[PDB]
Amino acid sequence: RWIARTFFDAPEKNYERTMAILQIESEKAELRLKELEVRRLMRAKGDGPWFQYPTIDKALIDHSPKATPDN
Amino acid sequence: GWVRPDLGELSKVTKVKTDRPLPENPYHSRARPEPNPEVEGDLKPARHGSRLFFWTM
Repeated sequence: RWIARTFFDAPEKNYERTMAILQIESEKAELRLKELEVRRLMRAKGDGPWFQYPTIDKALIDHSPKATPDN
Repeated sequence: GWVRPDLGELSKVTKVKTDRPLPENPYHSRARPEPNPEVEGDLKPARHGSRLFFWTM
């Protein structure tokens, strides 16, 4: 009884530690699988803000009266 | 009559009134396909740090 009193831990302490720790890592695993599914559909269709390789910037396209009428 | 135009008075960009209307889309092209949904708003600290193999927070 003295050994359990001065050194060891209650099963309540360890049990709730296990339960909280499973909650944490279940969040981690669900976010990881959701991450890779979001990544594969976002590479497939391209609608998302990740895989957008830079196209032409149209600010340099400056329409104006040219020399030749038929451009 | 017919006064000769001074150098360089065949210049000097000119107004004129018309009768036909000014046109929309003179480049006979389609409409613009899609805008990109803009990501805005504030950002929270990340969910459990890295979510790599380990190195949690």
